[PDB]
Amino acid sequence: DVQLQESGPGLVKPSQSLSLTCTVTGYSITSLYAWNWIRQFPGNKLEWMGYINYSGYTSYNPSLKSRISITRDTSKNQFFLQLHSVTTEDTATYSCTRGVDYFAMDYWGQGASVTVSSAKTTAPSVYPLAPVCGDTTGSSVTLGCLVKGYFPEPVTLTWNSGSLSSGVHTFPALLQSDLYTLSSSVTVTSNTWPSQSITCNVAHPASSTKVDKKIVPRD
Amino acid sequence: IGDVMEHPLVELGVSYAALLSVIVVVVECTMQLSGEYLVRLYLVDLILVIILWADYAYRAYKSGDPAGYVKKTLYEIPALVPAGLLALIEGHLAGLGLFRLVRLLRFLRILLIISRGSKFLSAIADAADKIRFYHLFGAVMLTVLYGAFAIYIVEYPDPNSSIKSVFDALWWAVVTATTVGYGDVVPATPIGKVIGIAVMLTGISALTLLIGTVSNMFQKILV
Amino acid sequence: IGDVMEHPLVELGVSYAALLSVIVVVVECTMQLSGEYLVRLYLVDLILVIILWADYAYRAYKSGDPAGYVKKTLYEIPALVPAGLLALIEGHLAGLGLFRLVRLLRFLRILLIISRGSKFLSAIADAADKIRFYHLFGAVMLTVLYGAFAIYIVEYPDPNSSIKSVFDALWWAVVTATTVGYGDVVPATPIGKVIGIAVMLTGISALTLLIGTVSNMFQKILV
Amino acid sequence: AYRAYKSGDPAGYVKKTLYEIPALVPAGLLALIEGHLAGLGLFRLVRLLRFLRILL
Amino acid sequence: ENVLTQSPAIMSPSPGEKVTMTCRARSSVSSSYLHWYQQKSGASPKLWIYSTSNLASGVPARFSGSGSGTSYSLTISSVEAEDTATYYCQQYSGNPWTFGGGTKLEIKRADAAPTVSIFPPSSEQLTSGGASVVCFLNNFYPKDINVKWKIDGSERQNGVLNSWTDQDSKDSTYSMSSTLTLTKDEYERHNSYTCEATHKTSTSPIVKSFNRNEC
Repeated sequence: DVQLQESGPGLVKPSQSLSLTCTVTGYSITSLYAWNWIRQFPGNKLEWMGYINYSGYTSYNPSLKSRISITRDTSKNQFFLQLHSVTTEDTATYSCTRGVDYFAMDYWGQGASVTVSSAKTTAPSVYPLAPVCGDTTGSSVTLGCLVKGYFPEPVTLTWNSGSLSSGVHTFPALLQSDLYTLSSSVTVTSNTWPSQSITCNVAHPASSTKVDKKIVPRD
Repeated sequence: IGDVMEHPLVELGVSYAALLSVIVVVVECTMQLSGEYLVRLYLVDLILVIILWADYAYRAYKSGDPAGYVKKTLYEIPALVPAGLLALIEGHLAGLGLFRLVRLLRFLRILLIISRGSKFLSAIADAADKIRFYHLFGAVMLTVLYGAFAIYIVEYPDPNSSIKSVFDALWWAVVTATTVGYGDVVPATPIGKVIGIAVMLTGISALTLLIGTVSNMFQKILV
Repeated sequence: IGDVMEHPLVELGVSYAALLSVIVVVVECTMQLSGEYLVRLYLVDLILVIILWADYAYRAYKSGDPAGYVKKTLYEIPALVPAGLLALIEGHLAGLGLFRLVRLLRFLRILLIISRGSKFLSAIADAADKIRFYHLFGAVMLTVLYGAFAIYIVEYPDPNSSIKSVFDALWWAVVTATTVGYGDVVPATPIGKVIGIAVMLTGISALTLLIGTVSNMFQKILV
Repeated sequence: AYRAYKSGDPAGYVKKTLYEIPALVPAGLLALIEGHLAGLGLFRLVRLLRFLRILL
Repeated sequence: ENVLTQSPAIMSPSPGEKVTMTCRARSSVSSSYLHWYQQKSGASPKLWIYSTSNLASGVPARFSGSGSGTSYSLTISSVEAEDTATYYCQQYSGNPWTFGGGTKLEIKRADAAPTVSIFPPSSEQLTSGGASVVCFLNNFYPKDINVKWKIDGSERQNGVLNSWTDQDSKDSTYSMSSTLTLTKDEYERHNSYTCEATHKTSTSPIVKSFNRNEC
């Protein structure tokens, strides 16, 4: 019945302050419990960074102690994370959780990816992968969306804004040089399409790119 | 325009929108600076602290007894000590992620507070309604400062700008914000003035609440 | 801070809290001085008396007849004399610890007062609601004075501070409090200014009620 | 424009905007469509869209 | 840094089977400060068990947790597809909180071949001046599979990007896409493009294909 939301730059240049703003809703950060920042490394390691509680007293993690600074804005019900001079290693997925009794974290935010790099943030092009010209394998029909050449991660992709999620497979973005590529397949019923319309909705925050591309069959 | 449209009211009406726009920006970014809920929310709530500690200490030296003043206080105000202990206990419960208990104490506090009081809630309120003034005092004197600072930047250089000291720039800002405008310290830089209009626009409007409040406090000590 | 935390906004934000704090003290102790319910409650309610006696006397010399003015008064205002006698009688009852009777007379007064009146309670009210203005006038002009006095202390010494006379210091205080700020009399002592901000903060906010009230009296003689 | 130069990215600032504020674009299109209906003295339909707008 | 160690590192249980995990700490931890989270592929962790044995919210009773001191254990009375994930324990003793290395857990499924689908470049892209041929290999098991691109009968390695979805929750299978990307020129110079999905399921591979000359 509650939710926190990470938000901020998805990319930061080596030795520059990484910043984040978690805005919680459905509860007050000044009523109780501790609100902390948890980052997850590429190896999928989980490292607690530190917190700030209802009373506003901060507890950081020793390792980050000289760089980290958790603060908050009681007014808007949101606390933030600040990391001085990040490095290639600080690239991870930062997220905010709510520490409860005995510090069990019950509410985790969406999780926010943050890449540290000199590479320039680039926008993706997305194409409609509409089936071959006569691939009647059966009563099933598969279509796809190819999103390529973007930086940094992540990109968001849904089908029909989401009113379509059964028979969908969205492959992990793969990194080439300093550009990512990602695709997604979605299987409907021969009768389901092309009768009713199906659309690929991709969005790449960093490049401020949002595009909904309709999958029409062609010639 | 009732004469084949006037030329003058063409190349000027858009030349003024080019001047106001400056101010509107300067103004706009000043309401942002002092609006930063992270930057300003700590700078103020801090300047406030240094106001009390640096105050209380003085009301303490005027007594010869330094700590003497301290005891006299913990004494005349009994609750100030059992409260501190609750704070320490709540905090040690908190530090241990023992929020369930913290839930308790915080409530077992309200009770303990209501009981020992009835003319007490007044002393707590009149005290809270007091730090709030000290808060405002900051926020305002803070926006004033900017203006002062800003006038410094674009005035410090020019020959005999009157605005030499950084303090001198504050004097101007304050005298201006209050609408007293002594005049002993005016910009002198055509650009410093463009800014002066914003410091005025801001500093006055801001200083107003202050005086407005400082003026309500007075209609109470005179009644 | 979004850049490995800024150095400038460190050693200055605490340097300003060291300046405001001064004012806050000066201000704080001025709201105490004029707040002393023993010191100020008599100095004002007295300055008030000397305002009337020294006024009435003048409205009395402008008539050639000194006592002539006195009779004309005891005459146009009949109640002023039977009242005085009641005051004397109540007081002789009081002086004798005969408060039971005093209880009486005080009540036998209210009656006697209601009766002889209906457009009378207006003349008594409009009179009371009148001395109240005279009270405020003091309280304010009094806080003004302090500022003036205070500016004197830290300004009288320095070479050609403009603030020579003690009166000259009042001129400054008044002109400032009204926000008119002629400027012919500015501090000149860096410290005298630190104080000026408080005299301004106070004097204006205080002078405001005055004008505010003096401005309500006017919207009545013009209606 | 100024809050846009302080970002180095001129148009960069523009997209970031059309993005953070989604409604700003479907609104513009409605404006254009209402206006082309208007320009044609097709006010009956304009009546509609304007209302089908309030709902939306 | 009271480090927690989890075991095993990977775990491949089968639908219906029982199974246990382990989390051991350098120092001792208070049983009430030990928690487990269940991180499903591409989502943030969910509190699964707090204070050693107390099941968090929506967690089914197929789960359970117990232990104390410097050794705790998370147990599933019976695994089920929806169980594919990684479990991390969390402790609070010293100043720094700490998580285990997690324990992946993939369910074993009935070997089932892929369902290949191939897509030519999109009229949109070709115009933009490029040509990627996407070939999806969906819902198959096991993970280990291999695609081989053949342009005009000749194998191509030059410029092929592969991506794998982690194990599927519904059916516990995997999927995969491989995109051959030629320039618009090289593309309109060859005629047949085909991807061959070789896999454990069969001796000969499944194969989809198309010739640039469409209807």
